[PDB]
Amino acid sequence: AIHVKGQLPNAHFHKDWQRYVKTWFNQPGRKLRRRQARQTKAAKIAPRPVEAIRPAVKPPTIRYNMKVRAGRGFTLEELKAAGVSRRVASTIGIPVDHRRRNRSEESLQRNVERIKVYLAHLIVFPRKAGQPKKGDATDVSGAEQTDVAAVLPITQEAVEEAKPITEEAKNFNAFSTLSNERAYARYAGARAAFQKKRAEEA
Amino acid sequence: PTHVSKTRKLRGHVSAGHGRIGKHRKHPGGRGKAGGLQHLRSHFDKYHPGYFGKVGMRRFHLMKNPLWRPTVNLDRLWTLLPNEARDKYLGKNTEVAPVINVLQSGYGKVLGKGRLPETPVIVQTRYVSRRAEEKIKQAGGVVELIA
Amino acid sequence: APGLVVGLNKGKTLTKRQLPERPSRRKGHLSKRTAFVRSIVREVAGFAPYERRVMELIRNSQDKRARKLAKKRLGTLKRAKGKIEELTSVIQSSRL
RNA sequence: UUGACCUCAAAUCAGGUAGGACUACGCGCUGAACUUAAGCAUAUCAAUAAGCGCAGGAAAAGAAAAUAACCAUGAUUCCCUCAGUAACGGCGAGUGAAGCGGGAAAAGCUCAAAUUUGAAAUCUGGCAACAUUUCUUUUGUUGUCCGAGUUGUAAUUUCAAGAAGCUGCUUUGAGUGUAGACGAUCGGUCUAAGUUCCUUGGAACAGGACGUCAGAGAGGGUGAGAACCCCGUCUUUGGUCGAUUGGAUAUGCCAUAUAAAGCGCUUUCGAAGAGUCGAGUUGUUUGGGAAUGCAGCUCUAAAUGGGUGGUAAAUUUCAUCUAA
RNA sequence: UGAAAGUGAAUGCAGGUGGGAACGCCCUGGCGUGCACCAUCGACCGACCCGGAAGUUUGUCAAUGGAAGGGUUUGAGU
Repeated sequence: AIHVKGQLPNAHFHKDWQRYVKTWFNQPGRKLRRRQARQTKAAKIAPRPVEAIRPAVKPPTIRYNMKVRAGRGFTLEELKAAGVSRRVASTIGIPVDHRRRNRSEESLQRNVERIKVYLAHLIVFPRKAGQPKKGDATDVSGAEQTDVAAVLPITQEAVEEAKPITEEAKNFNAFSTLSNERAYARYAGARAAFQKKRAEEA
Repeated sequence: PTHVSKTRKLRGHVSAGHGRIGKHRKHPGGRGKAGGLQHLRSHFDKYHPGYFGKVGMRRFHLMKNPLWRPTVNLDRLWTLLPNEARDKYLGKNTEVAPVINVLQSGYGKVLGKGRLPETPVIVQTRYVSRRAEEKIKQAGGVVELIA
Repeated sequence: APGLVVGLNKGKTLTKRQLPERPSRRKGHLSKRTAFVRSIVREVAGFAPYERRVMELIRNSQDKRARKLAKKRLGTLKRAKGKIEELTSVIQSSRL
């Protein structure tokens, strides 16, 4: 039994696990299958890009909010600011995320510029060859299947370079402010209860 | 390899390394950690103290994401900069001081272990310990708290 | 506290925006047509037996036990109180 | 007495459809015990085996009554990670997820609730025409009668909004031939070089000479180890002569855009799913702990209302989503 | 490190003492120097038991805050 040096065992192997073992011998076969499908799709949908353009969003947590990643689609407000109709966007390959919204002008301007670059670099073939109408390319001979990642990647905010040390920064106590603000937040409710109770008594 | 194993050296010896008196039976002591308070108590209470019983309060739906706060010490702050920045700023008096955003490096607090050179430097961080910021201030630097 | 991680108004300070109203958040608003139809259905159907009991108890001014009866019927105090104002408005309209 | 309508029958009525098998994978229902706990009853085995029902080439799930508490994210599914973690456990044996993050793949939408009311504009079936074909086997269009339908079939709207209004620009076929080109597709067809000598042997496909081919020296066959005897192999993701398809083109014809639609601002209105949510209780389940789901029974709302914010309750705010 | 809220590792050459590897030096020993290791004495960080100085705003008297210093106790620490 247990008489040897090391951890106490924890092997969750009391069910019939051998029936449900999963091996990965098809790992290269799955990898090759995905590529052939990927190459089939690219040839089927050419000249338009294989992967649609995605917005740049911020992950929702203190652990990841300092990074910039790709979202699902551009919000209705962003499209309206960029001048793209909601119906047209899905036709020319701009995903539309109705659920998302822009709480900050920083994110709105980020994605609005993103759409504007996409529109400037976009070549739209006429529905009937030879008659361009409104948004429509007059010359489509030079169209080629490129990558949106090459045209326009998701760029993280640049790390701020050196800046001078001000006197208002010199006379600033970081640790004291942190502890004071933590205590201020902690007793915010008790202070309000005291103030209201004193007010009714008065 | 099986050609350098011990089952290849017990071919011919009857009991196969397990003895003639006690023998190699299935589970003479139980299966797993069973018996840690009755007959395995000598092993458990000598080599794994604390194993039985409850300690502390019970927290529901713990998420480690809002508790994420890796720490960096003071002596690793200058290592967080590129070598070109270090060669430009260490030991040379410049009107502009470098900014070391520890959040980008992946830390949530600046701790105070170690020393710093005599060059002012701006430390942008979420948290800072009491004497870590005191050492930075006495070294000429400043701590700017970010969100 | 702003732009400080800790504090009361913690978090990075950005140029805030006015979010357009969601049509899905308009739900719960009493429409003119919905109000009119419910008035007709109330006038055609009437009141439930427990609604009659609560109304009678409130008329007798035993409001505390009327609330207890309503909570035991509906299931929550929130719903019990809501029925109390609904039936209180009904009786005042009837007396007027 | 005739009729009308409702309801309910009958027919070897006209035309259809269901069963049964397979069940590796898929959706449920039902449901153990051996076993582990060194005994054993909770637990575990296991939401397993057996039993039952129902599908597809996948199924299921899926465009939030979703997370979160951020600088917020954004249908579902799967993978790695969270994580053997939070939690659950005679807190014993043992069990045990989720948010974020990275990736594979990405695609959105449809109704009910609205007076078409200056016109049921909708639909099945019979009959008669035309037409089309993986197809004399398929699939329809038009006309016209009977019928269904006002106890509501079309258009219109789906919360991401929208509808009514208001001026002002932009946009448009559910088409049908033809011709050739460019691709794809299963398939008939075509393929370089020793069997030259000597020895051994029943047999040369062996050994030894002399050579050849090679984008072919994979493999098989042939009387013993054959690149050169034969089928093949490489050329080939191709030539060929026959086929089927795809998206463009190059045109011809029918297209009644009086129309239909996107956008723009509105001092405006804005219908949003009920024995359902929810509550109590009882079983069963979960990692879900003063209940995570499901089900029975009892009680049963609402209208800025109702869900969810993972410690019961009351009140008050704040986010978030919009169920039946 | 604590159950947590939370705090979060230099008096010193990153410290003394004893033994020490290797080297140097001197006439077998002696002197200097001490790696790794253990005995050990102290410092630092956290918990615990005290102790209440700034500062903060909010109740200033108070609320909040928790530095100095004290333990010679504690940790799977520096």
